[PDB]
Amino acid sequence: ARKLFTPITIKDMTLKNRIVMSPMCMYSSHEKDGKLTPFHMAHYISRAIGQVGLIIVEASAVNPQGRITDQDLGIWSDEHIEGFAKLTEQVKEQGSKIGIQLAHAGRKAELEGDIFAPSAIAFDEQSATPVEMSAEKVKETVQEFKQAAARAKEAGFDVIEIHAAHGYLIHEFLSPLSNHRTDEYGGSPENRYRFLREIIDEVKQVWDGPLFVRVSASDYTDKGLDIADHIGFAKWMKEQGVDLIDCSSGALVHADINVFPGYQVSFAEKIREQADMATGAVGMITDGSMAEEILQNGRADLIFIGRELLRDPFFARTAAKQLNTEIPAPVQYERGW
Amino acid sequence: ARKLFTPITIKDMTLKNRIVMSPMCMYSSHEKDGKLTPFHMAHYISRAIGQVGLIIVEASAVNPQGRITDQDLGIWSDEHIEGFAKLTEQVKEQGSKIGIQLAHAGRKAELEGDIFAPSAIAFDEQSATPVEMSAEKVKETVQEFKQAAARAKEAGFDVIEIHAAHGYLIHEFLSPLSNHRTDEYGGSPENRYRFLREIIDEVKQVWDGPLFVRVSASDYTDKGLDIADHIGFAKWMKEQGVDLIDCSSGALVHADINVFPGYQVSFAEKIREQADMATGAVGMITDGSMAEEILQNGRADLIFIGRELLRDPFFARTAAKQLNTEIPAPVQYERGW
Amino acid sequence: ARKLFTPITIKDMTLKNRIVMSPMCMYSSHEKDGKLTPFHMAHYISRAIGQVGLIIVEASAVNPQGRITDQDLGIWSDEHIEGFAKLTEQVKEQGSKIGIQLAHAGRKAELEGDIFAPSAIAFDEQSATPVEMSAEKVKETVQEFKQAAARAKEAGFDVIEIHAAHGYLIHEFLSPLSNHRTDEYGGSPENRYRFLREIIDEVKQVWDGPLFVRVSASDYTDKGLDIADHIGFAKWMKEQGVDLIDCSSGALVHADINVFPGYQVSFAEKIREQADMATGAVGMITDGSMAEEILQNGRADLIFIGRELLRDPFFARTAAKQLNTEIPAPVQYERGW
Amino acid sequence: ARKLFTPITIKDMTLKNRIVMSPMCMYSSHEKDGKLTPFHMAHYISRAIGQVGLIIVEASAVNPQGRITDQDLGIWSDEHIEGFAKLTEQVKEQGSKIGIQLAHAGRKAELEGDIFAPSAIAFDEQSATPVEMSAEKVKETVQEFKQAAARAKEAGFDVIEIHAAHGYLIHEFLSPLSNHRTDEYGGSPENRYRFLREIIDEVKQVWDGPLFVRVSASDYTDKGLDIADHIGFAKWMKEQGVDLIDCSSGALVHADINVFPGYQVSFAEKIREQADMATGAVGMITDGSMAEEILQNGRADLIFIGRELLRDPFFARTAAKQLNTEIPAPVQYERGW
Ligand SMILES: Cc1cc2nc3c(=O)[nH]c(=O)nc-3n(C[C@H](O)[C@H](O)[C@H](O)COP(=O)(O)O)c2cc1C
Ligand SMILES: Cc1cc2nc3c(=O)[nH]c(=O)nc-3n(C[C@H](O)[C@H](O)[C@H](O)COP(=O)(O)O)c2cc1C
Ligand SMILES: Cc1cc2nc3c(=O)[nH]c(=O)nc-3n(C[C@H](O)[C@H](O)[C@H](O)COP(=O)(O)O)c2cc1C
Ligand SMILES: Cc1cc2nc3c(=O)[nH]c(=O)nc-3n(C[C@H](O)[C@H](O)[C@H](O)COP(=O)(O)O)c2cc1C
Repeated sequence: ARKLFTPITIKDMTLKNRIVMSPMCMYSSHEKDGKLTPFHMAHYISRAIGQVGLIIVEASAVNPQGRITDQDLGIWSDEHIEGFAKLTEQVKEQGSKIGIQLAHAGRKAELEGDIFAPSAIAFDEQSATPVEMSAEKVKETVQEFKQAAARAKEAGFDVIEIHAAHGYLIHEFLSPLSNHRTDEYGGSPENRYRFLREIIDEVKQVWDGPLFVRVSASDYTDKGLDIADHIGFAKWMKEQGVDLIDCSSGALVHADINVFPGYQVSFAEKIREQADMATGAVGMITDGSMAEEILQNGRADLIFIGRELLRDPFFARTAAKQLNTEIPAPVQYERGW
Repeated sequence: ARKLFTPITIKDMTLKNRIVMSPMCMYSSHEKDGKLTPFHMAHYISRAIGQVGLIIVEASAVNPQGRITDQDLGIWSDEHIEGFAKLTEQVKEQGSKIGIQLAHAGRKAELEGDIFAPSAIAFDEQSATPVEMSAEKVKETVQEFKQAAARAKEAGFDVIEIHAAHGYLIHEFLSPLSNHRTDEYGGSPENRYRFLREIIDEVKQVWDGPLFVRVSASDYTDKGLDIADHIGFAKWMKEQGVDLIDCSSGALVHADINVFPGYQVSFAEKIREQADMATGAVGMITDGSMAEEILQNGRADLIFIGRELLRDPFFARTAAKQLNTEIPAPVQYERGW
Repeated sequence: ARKLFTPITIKDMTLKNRIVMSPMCMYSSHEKDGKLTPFHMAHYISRAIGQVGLIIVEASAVNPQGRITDQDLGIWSDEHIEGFAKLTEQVKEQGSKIGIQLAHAGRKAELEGDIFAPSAIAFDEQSATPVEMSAEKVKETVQEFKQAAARAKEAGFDVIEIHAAHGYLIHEFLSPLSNHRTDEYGGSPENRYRFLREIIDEVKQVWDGPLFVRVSASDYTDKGLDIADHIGFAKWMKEQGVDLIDCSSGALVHADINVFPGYQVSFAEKIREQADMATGAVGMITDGSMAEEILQNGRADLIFIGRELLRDPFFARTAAKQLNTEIPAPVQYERGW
Repeated sequence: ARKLFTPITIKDMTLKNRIVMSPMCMYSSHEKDGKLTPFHMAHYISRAIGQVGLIIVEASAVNPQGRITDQDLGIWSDEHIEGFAKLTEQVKEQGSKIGIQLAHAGRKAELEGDIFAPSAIAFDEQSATPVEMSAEKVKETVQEFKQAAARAKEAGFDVIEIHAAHGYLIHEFLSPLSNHRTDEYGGSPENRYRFLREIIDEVKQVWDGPLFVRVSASDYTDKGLDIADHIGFAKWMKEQGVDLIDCSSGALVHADINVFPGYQVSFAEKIREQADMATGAVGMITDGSMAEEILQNGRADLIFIGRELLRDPFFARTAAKQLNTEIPAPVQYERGW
């Protein structure tokens, strides 16, 4: 069969194909309480009916002031568990595995009131200047990622992804452009990686299954992080037991980025080869042929699809047709697929 | 713009486009009680996110012994109202109008215990011989359609469609191949149409909104009904206030049917022209170009899509692209559509 | 199989499928002598490699002053025979049948010097007023169509089509908007049809093969011709032995025309049914599904494709795939098709 | 603009886009004299109308007994010049550049009579055992490549490609699996490369423009050539002035090859990076998105397309649409493209 439709086992989890629905915020928690709504249920469950191997739920805030917007999903309260338990059960019933992206927006939070970051440096001229987190607050935030992971386990998720990309809180600590701290969380690469190191270790105290980390593999900026820095972080993550690195890029600060089909694939390939770490490729992958090429040429292990799944929730069927292969159809749609 | 994406008003109901999700059984009421399940919610709401103008819910039985299978949806009990009320609210919130198809499978019911029909004639060699309904039983069934319509109104549906096609109960009364009665419900075309006439009049006593009737416009069998018979029934339905005839065909008995793209369109165009009745075209319509041609050449008023919406829930977007035109995207997907 | 790919016989000519390359001017006779050039050869032969059943060569003038532009192909001279003989041999060797459209642009000729028409009425504000043809000149033109048909027979064409559409000479005689004559060629519908009647009878004196006539089935103008007029002309053409009417529309004068997929199909279906004449459908037909529907619903006998064959010379292969059916590939491309 | 539609200059030749029609035998020289036929003219010229930047004519034999089949094109005689001169002129007139692949089938020639190779080893059990070329015959063959290059220059080609792949004569000398010679043309990599070295040097005596060499970058066989061997040959070719290496693979002997979209791209990327040589990628590249990714990620400089151009001669237009960009249309097709 085609590699895109070949299984892969990570820890005790077996994915039936290599297609992953990339985490994508829906800004649909209209009651501003981080809870799920019927829209979210239909949105996610339809891609499970659509046969996506693994569906990663959008950035879910570990603290309310870590939301990107006040309509974001949250996982900062035990009240969020009931809704997620229904979602995981329904997605798995349709045949898919499900994960959740744990997040904190840091200086990119678009909320009223103080927002937080490793250093008091604004994202851009249109943004509020964040408050530098005290060491106590940094440690409390590590505990919030741990507590959120425990809630995700209770809710029944199969995979937990740590959002260490797109200019959000963890990425701000990793990069010298945004982290000018003079304590244990700033300076050397070891100190800049410390926040993420502590989050991974603490999450591992309450969660043993698949652990993914999404990174922005380059800042595309002078004096910022580049792929060499991320290969270094990837080797430390492998030592800590991270199972896969989801390779994105950018958004710490505004930058000129040449976007084209597969523009982030080189990051996934280099981290996979140099850090001996399984990787997820993402970024303008819109068809089965490219997905198959990426996997067959050993550039990544999982293919993350974002916008094409917004256009075609049944991308798995489309890709199977493009690759002239067959895949099981949801039972209810057998006189159509 | 494109006619397919131009609004149309029927009664006090305005549809934002002319794409209709044809009713399609999901055989997913697992507890055998006719109730909705989470799968049904995701299945239907996803096409509302997908911008279908009107979603018609699958054949819903007006009597438990009128189900096609024991996993069918039902609307024979007030217990069914709560679930439908949630479904109509959620589909409408996503921007579509919603209808329900009221049904009774007659001699094609695949259930244990006596099944019913206008005459004791089995569908085929592998089916049970049905019990000839007494006139009392026929009248009780008319009241069940009325009671089901009252529940549909309470549950918030925008449109009610009467299932008078596909060899089910009403179609069995209409055709001389299946109706050999010698009382007021058989013999002449007027008497064979009487059951449907009474259902329409009684439904109108509790429902003043858009009323559609789905017919099988031909039996494709010698001595059976053909399009001329249906043009006659359509004129009678127009006098009774039916708003649109959804034009399907076949399934009263096994028959050789030549299927091809648009194979039932001639029925919709002839009834539209000769009975001066709005019509719905359905049958192997899978792309926007054909849909637009049907509407622009005056062959039908609404385009019903079945299997293509099982392969592509977002057919509206695909058709808009094929017709090189722009349509609003659900707000959550503006970055992908 | 699919009707689009089923053979059809007209006279002693069997077409392997029902796809026709509609005549389309290439404005490529650079020496202004009406002769073929290497571009024309590649242009036409490539669609024969592409499996089009019948290729109709673009409007070819029967008189030099009847060209639309000075870069048009011509068939007014015996010097044109040699080039056409090579083209017909080469297209037929690749497996297709070939036709030629005999033409005279009348008042729409974009040439210096006097241009001709049934009456001295200009096409529009930016066009020269034509010279009213004397009866002698009309008769000379009928002989030029006859002489051109004899050359087409000598050159090896399988089909001859008379261009009586698009506001050109014959169409100008047919319509009361452009023909104000008071002699035998004007006044009544019979007199307005006389020029075409004489062309058909004279062509039949030198050609006994398939004879097609392309018409503009409506002028889309008050007091102009409409489909009822053309159904009448079609009955007369049937009596004269015309084999098929290629149904186009418009262009006699500027008019508002609503264009959409299949916008001229109603003309082909009405002439086919009411005049009992085989018809060719043309106009925004771009996919196999629509083509198959037109044929299966009895709206036309042949499907003419214009612009889609300019975008996709191998439309036959694309349509076969869309219809999930197999067709023979040119032997040279068996490893790709 | 997109890199696929960005120009590139090689020597004095500027290609308007990066799409190349890969050389593909047509087995259509039916008179068995190696001459062109009308089919070849339409076949090649149509892809020039289709806007392919560079069209490489199929393997053309430098000696009649070096043909793969007796219906192959040839360039072993001055009689072949006239036909090629017409083809190059017509392809360039449509806006494309044109090249020719100089070839000798060696032990894979399917001809009657003795066939030749570096050693008397048959291709497989179904093939004739070739005659080991004497050193004099090897030197005569080098002169035949030189003489053929002179004919190609006279005929007006813009690029000459040497066919050193697919198990044919030059590849047989390069590989230890097929070359067991004990003279100056066998043994060490220097001796095995000598035949190709002499061909390149001699061709350079009569041809200064763009010179491409197509190689099979792996034999996929134990003790055969692999990418490391070809990076070595590529460095020697760069020293000799070869402008680009067209990277194919296989066919020296039967082997198990895992084929998938982009399966030969790694060879193009490694030779480009390690030998600082421009490269052509080929092998199951069927869409614009993959073509763009290959170019943007620096894996190759030109994208060679084979079978997709047999299915879609106007692939350039299709790819431009896929990449949401615009490209000039052939003038004759402007109301269609
Ligand atoms: C509407 C929208 C919301 C997104 N939200 C998130 C998010 O919550 N977390 C994340 O890591 N990436 C997010 N992304 C980035 C996507 O997951 C994905 O990495 C990006 O769109 C590149 O892939 P694509 O070209 O397949 O869309 C979002 C993208 C879109 C279009
Ligand atoms: C799985 C399935 C279930 C269906 N159930 C129903 C139904 O409940 N009511 C009905 O009137 N037609 C039913 N149909 C028929 C469809 O509504 C539709 O008329 C038919 O499939 C022709 O349209 P299409 O070619 O667009 O699918 C069903 C079809 C399918 C494939
Ligand atoms: C470039 C071009 C040239 C044409 N020249 C002719 C012609 O010589 N004769 C004719 O009858 N129609 C001519 N037409 C009209 C076409 O044959 C065809 O009827 C029209 O384009 C409608 O079909 P389509 O939508 O498949 O293109 C031409 C159309 C185009 C685009
Ligand atoms: C019918 C056919 C003939 C071919 N003849 C040649 C040839 O003359 N020279 C050559 O180098 N490759 C030849 N090939 C290989 C192609 O140029 C190309 O490298 C191969 O098909 C891989 O590319 P694709 O997947 O885009 O077709 C041929 C392929 C086909 C299908």
